[PDB]
Amino acid sequence: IEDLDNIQTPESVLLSAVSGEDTQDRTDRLLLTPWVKFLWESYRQCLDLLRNNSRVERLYHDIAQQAFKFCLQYTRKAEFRKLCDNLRMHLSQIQRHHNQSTAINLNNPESQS
RNA sequence: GGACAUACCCCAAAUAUUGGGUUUUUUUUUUAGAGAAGAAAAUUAGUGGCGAAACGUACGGUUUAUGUCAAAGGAGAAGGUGAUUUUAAUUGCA
Repeated sequence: IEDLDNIQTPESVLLSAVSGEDTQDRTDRLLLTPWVKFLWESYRQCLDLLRNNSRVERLYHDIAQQAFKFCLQYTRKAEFRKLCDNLRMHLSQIQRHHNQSTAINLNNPESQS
């Protein structure tokens, strides 16, 4: 219906045509953006609090990969946090080890792979 | 000289507007999305007293009679008498 809509500019957008751009972005924000700010949060969610160090967890690096593959389908600013979360939880990793935390060493899976 | 640590200090970022990092001085506590605000506990009665009988009677136990069922023995195990003769005391039977 946006292909059929009044693209032949009315004055209501001729005022708004000094800051923003296409109406496809001005509508999809309203109905699609509420769900991607939920998806991003849900990926930070399961990575942030549930999987720190956690010896028992390959699924961490699964979610991480599947959320990196999510980035180049949709919005991009949820990736700067992605890289910096992976790093900050690596700085959480390599210091103390007082749990069932990852022995970052010769153990090929938990460290290298 | 003023302010500044969750930095008010740096980095970053456009459909992005909030993610990250860093300085000393003392103790301080063993983590950090929780525990509190339920899930079952105390209960006593206005619980009369005393108390039989006719009747009816179970599985049994011991003892006495009874049939039957194993192995045994035909010197046996030993019961029946006027079938016989003379005899004083003992044991006496063939």
